[PDB]
Amino acid sequence: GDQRFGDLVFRQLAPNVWQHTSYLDMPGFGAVASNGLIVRDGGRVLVVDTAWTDDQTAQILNWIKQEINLPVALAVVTHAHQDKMGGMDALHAAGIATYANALSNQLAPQEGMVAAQHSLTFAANGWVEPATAPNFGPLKVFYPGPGHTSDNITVGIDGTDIAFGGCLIKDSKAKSLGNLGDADTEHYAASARAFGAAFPKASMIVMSHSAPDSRAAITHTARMADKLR
Ligand SMILES: [O-]
Ligand SMILES: [Zn+2]
Ligand SMILES: [Zn+2]
Repeated sequence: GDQRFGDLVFRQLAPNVWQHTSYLDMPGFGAVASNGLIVRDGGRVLVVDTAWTDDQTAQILNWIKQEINLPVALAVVTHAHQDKMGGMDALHAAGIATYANALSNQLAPQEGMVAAQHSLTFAANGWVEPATAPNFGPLKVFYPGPGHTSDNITVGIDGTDIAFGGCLIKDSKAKSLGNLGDADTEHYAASARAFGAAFPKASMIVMSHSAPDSRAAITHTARMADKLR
């Protein structure tokens, strides 16, 4: 069951995997939820995405201290929007090593974000170049192509049935793709399908702006994105 912890919500998804949820009251758009992940890998914790703010991200770290009580070895953030990178300073203040797509780090300042410390680069086929993601343990990072943004990346969790689509994927009941302000409308559908093809065994799809769903999230997202072309 959901655990309310201050203004955030935490939900266990699998034995070593939790979803974090934070909210930003965006005037004209309501209070928008954003989800990321927390993964225990043996004696350390790995984080996918910040919360919207530094204060909220510090609260994620407080929850981790309370409920897991192991060091956070690293965080990876999945593009240069506030829901994913807004809390970078809190991660740095805590001494956590941070990683993002090279392109996300390049875009960060202009998007009003602080860059991660380290840049991921990607092979032509989309898989992260392993030397740029040292000590990622079960996190398998994949660049599916431009979609929600040019820089969006995705993360599978080895040893689980879970893959994280970030803001690229919406659930199977969604009426729209959400914020397309920085989207690549021509390539979105193919990128959504490439995410699915990269993690073919994942039966639980986690995403930023919907609750976890089946792979119907991927097919429905791609089918909606077909209409953008
Ligand atoms: O976003
Ligand atoms: Zn975004
Ligand atoms: Zn988002």
